[PDB]
Amino acid sequence: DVEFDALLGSYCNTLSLVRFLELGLSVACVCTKFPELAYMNEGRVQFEV
Amino acid sequence: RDPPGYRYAAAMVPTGSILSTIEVASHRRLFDFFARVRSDENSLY
Amino acid sequence: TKPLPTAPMAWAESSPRELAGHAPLRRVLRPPIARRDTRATRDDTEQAVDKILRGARRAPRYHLTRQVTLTDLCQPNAERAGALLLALRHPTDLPHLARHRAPPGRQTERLAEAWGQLLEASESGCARAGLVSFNFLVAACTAAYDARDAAEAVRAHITTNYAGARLDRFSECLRAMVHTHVFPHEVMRFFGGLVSWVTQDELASVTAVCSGPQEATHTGHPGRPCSAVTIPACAFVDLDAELCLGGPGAAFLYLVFTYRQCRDQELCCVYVVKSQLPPRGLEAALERLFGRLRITTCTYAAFAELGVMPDDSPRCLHRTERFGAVGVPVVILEGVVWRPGGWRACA
Amino acid sequence: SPVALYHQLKTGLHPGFGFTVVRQDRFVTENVLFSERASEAYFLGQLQV
Amino acid sequence: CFEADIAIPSGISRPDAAALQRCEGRVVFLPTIRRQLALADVAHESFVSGGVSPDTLGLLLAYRRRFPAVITRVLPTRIVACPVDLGLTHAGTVNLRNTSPVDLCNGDPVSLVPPVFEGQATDVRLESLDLTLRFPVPLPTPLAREIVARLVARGIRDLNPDRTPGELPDLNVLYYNGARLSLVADVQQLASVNTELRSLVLNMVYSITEGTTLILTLIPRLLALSAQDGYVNALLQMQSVTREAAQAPMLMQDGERRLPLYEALVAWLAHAGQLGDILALAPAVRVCTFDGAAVVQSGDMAPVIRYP
Amino acid sequence: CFEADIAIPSGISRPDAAALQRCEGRVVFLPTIRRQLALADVAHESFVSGGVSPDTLGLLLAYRRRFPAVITRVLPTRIVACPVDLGLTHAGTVNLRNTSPVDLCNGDPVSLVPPVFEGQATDVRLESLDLTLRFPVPLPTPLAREIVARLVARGIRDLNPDPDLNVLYYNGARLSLVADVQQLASVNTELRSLVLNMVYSITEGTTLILTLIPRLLALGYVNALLQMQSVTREAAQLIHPEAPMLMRRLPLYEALVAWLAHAGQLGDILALAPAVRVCTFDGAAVVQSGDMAPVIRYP
Amino acid sequence: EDTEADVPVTYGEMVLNGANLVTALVMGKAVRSLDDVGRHLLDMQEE
Amino acid sequence: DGTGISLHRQLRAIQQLARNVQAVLGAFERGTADQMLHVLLEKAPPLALLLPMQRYLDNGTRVARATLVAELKRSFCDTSFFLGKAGHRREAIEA
Repeated sequence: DVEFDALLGSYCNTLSLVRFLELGLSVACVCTKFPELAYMNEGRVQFEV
Repeated sequence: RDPPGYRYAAAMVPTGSILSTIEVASHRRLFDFFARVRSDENSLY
Repeated sequence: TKPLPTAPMAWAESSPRELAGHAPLRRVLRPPIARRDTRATRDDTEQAVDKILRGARRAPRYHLTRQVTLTDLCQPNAERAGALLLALRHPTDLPHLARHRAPPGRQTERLAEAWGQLLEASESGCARAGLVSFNFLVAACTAAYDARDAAEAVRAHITTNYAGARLDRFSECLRAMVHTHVFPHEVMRFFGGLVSWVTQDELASVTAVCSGPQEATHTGHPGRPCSAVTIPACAFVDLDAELCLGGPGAAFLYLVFTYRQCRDQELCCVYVVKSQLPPRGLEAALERLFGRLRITTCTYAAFAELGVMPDDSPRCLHRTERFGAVGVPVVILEGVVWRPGGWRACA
Repeated sequence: SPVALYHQLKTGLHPGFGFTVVRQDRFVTENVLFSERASEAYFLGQLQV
Repeated sequence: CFEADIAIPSGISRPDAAALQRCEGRVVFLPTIRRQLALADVAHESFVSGGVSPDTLGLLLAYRRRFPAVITRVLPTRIVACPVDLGLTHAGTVNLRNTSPVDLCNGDPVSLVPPVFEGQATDVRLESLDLTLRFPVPLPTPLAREIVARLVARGIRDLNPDRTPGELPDLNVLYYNGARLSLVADVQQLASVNTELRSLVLNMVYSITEGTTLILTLIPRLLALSAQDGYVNALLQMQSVTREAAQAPMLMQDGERRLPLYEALVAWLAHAGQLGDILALAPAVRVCTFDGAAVVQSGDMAPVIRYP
Repeated sequence: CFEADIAIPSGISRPDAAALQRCEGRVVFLPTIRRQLALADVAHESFVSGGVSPDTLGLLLAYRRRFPAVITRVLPTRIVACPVDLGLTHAGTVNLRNTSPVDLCNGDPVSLVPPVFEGQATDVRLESLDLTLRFPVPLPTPLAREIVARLVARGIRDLNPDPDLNVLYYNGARLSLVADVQQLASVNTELRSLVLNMVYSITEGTTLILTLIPRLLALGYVNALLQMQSVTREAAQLIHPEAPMLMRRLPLYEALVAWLAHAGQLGDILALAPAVRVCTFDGAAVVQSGDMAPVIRYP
Repeated sequence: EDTEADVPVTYGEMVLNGANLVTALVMGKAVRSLDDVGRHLLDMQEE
Repeated sequence: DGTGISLHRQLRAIQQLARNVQAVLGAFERGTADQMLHVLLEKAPPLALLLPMQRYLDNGTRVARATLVAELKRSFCDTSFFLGKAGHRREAIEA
């Protein structure tokens, strides 16, 4: 006699990577990469209407 | 907290435009510093 | 000069994750977020600056405490490379407290006279007197506690190196302290191992190990041109070695004060116990082995844990070291790690 | 007396006054957000580990 | 980290080796501080005193003696557990596997307990080599001290032995948050209950001093507060002997400068204050979670840091 | 060291930012060891439990439940505090600030609740962001325990009153307990709840043993050994308390359970286990009040 | 529904790389795009 | 070790690490969007309250506020959950 045991397959998947610029939210914001925030305590914007 | 004043003269070269037209007094509180200047004030010079 | 079995020595004769750490992290740029689509003197100066180089290229098994005291009590020179120094705190209470915590029928004036008398025997200004040595206690209580002349051999050591007056004055203080419910503990906590003294005149600056292993200190044959290193109990009179019956485990080192409360007239016993029991088991074995419970209050002993000797075997007993002319049963303890511990005696 | 009112209320008498009941009650809703085109400035700092 | 290796003897059936794989994070009591040790020194067969297995008050006295070690990793021929009583010096926080119906919270000191619940799973029989492993139940010291009190009193009241009828109070059942917890009531052994009673009686005596009588004066004053404050009302448990104890200076002041109040507190605080510790094993660890998870579910791994 | 960085809130007044700058070297209790924590989580307004600001007992509970971290560097828009409980023992020397008595070269400072001394003194309020910080006082363990017990006793006398505990002689000069005025009325009102748990746990302890000993040893070695060493001590105290007091195995045993727990809960609150030690070097060896002192993680 | 694909952009970026550092350190503060601002400022009072 | 196994385990090592990094670098991609919502929601009035507000903000006052609030109080009761309430009819939705 013989009785064996088998792996009939292996299945992985793939993470999706989402950019945030391919979205519709990135219109809601003006993004900019500011290298040292850790150095600036207070930032301000001004409005004259 | 004595808000740090508005820096006129940095606004002498604005970086953009405001597309709303509203009386901003209603929304007053959402700003750190705010003035209401009628015509001209001595403190802008 | 190279082996046959190579893999065992590359590790013996001598990281890459931190290298790989900066590699993904630091090498990567603008992450994250993504967008779609002068022979000798000169040599010496250069080396000191460089030493600041390597030591500033990098950066925990050692701690040094340093303090300045007088040589009245204590005394680093008489002592050696391995020694127990015990701190002494606040001479100001010349029994001021004696007023309180002293039960009635007690002439709480004993300490103020005993102690102030000690000062006359041996002012405040440039320095203060802290740092009692282990030695100086063994002699002060030598005639008090149980073994004499193995104990008195230590007393001969101190009179000839460190004064019999101070020993006698300090013994009168220990009697007066154990008398009035101000104990030698709640005074005299452990200080360290005595690395290097640096004394001047009546002054001493004592470096000593807050905690960590002893043998890894100044090392050498001896520390400076003195002799070797060891934590030698100094008494074949001290070094009560428990574990009469034992199995391999890390031996442990405690500090015990035994007292006499009119059984012997305020006896002071000071010694070290070496056995493998975790402090919650030492109180039990201290209840046994002791008949000193004489009420004749009930607070016979007070103990704190000095540390570990993470090897059972170095317990050498030597009545063989000279601290001057005098010779003392000296027990050598090979390897010790200092855990300061805390003082527990409730009963 | 508060002992008396146990006897009334359990045995079903009206103790001459009445209550108003208040309950804090929660739900699970579903929302629509709307946002104008440049509605925020979002400075981005450097990343640390 | 002075880890103590523990050698798995011979071969324990592939089913037995799979049982040890899931014992990481559990606790072991080793009867020494060693570097080389045998697997059988840890087993419950070693807890056996002369001829007899200790009861569940006997184990507490056995866990009193020896050293708790939390298993860190298990290798094919050794078990690595670092002896918390000593080698707790790690920069970050060895993992403790919560085995209990209970839940740790954050900051809870963790003292261990022999397995003691009505529904429990602490057998772990290993058939290849005769030995077993009972793993202690970690538990907050508030709860572990309530349990020991239950086991002590149950061994004691039974010992009177209560004269009064055969229906006694529960004492076998707790509550932690919700969740009724039913202790195991099984055997009580003379010697195990004696020492627990001996040290209980002994310490509650030393907590009584001359100044204590000055405090006993205040019982009528307490019950005055029983009733006019909502706290102090709660303080006095319904089954309060003190309440039944009221249902005085005596001059005798020895020169008036001792301060017996202060001295009475110190005396009581030492002996009576520290009873959880002497009756049971005191906490040596406390839950701490770096990730900011503020509890530990039952069965999870609790990041644990040195003594409270 | 494992620094944890507390985030200062939005714009604060310039006098408040200078209040924080002076808070470097002060002990903070941080609820969780998360690397990023808010300031409101640390502030004393986060000690509220039962809807009230905690008393000295409610504090001492919290001090035993959260993690003290000394403040190392205060930065605008961040506070960097390094928890005392984390890392190896005897390492991470971080500087403290001494408050009151000297803190000699050792002795394991305990951080005890502020009210024990000038009450509001050390409240350090920040009005701009509307929060407050009460920093515990770093006292040595022998003195911290002497004090906390010293005040409870005063409280007991005060509970019903018709030798001064207050004067304290520490080191060079007599220390002062009482700030007179109504501070005592403020001190005594916060120890009010700690005094009771102390009074209760005593009165409930004695009466529970005084009932148990005569209701035990009358039902072996128990009897003989008990009365043996208890001669004129337990039994004498039994006749004397039963003289000025009143006298049930079933309520006995169930009350012996509830007391035994409540007792050890007070021993935990109390005894102020040391957070740190002082081990100096190339240092003064005595840290004068208000001076930064070296300190290390385990006693 | 008016269309599926659209055309979005990429990230905006600001640094302290010029004379905008000399102000960051000495006076200890910065203004976004000094070079423009300052130039568009200076250039007005000579004309 | 000279082994085929130790290499292969090190392969698993390099490999699992690369999976973790790909994930956490994508978190700040996911999280920048999730955080963008919260800061929009935090500043966004409920519409039921915003419509009545707007028509009093441009006009030109204590009674005008009383007349305001009494009216927000009604419009919130009505028009919240509008798609659930009025969702069966077009022009109401489309408006």
